Amino acid sequence: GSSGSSGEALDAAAALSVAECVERMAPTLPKSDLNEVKELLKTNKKLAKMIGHIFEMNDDDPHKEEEIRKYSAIYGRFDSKRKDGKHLTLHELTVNEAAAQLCVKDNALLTRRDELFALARQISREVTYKYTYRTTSGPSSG
Repeated sequence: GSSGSSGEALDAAAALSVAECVERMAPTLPKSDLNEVKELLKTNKKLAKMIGHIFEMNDDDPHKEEEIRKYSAIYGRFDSKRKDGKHLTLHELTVNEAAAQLCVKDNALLTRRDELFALARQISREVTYKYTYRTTSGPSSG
């Protein structure tokens, strides 16, 4: 059952744009009713077993990020098999973390695929828009 995971996806500079953008939208973004979704879990089963334990769990738990980061997948996968590798190229790599970071602050987003699918794409295109710094306090000779 598995052995060695992959390396790195995004860059150190690219990841910053995702964490800085997700943290800037959080404040303006509204919160989700945790008490409401709670009762929904006891009523359902697939949702309770899928990402229900995460709702009941705490916030300051290393296991939480491990459960969300793993579940937070729209393009990439969570298992390397065969000699294949056609899933992530560059854009999808950003959409993964772009949404994984949102699921953290918004545990409810885990259920909303359409919403999270539109949010991740927002940051995914933003990072691709710009790249590296051109000038700084004027010209740049070198």
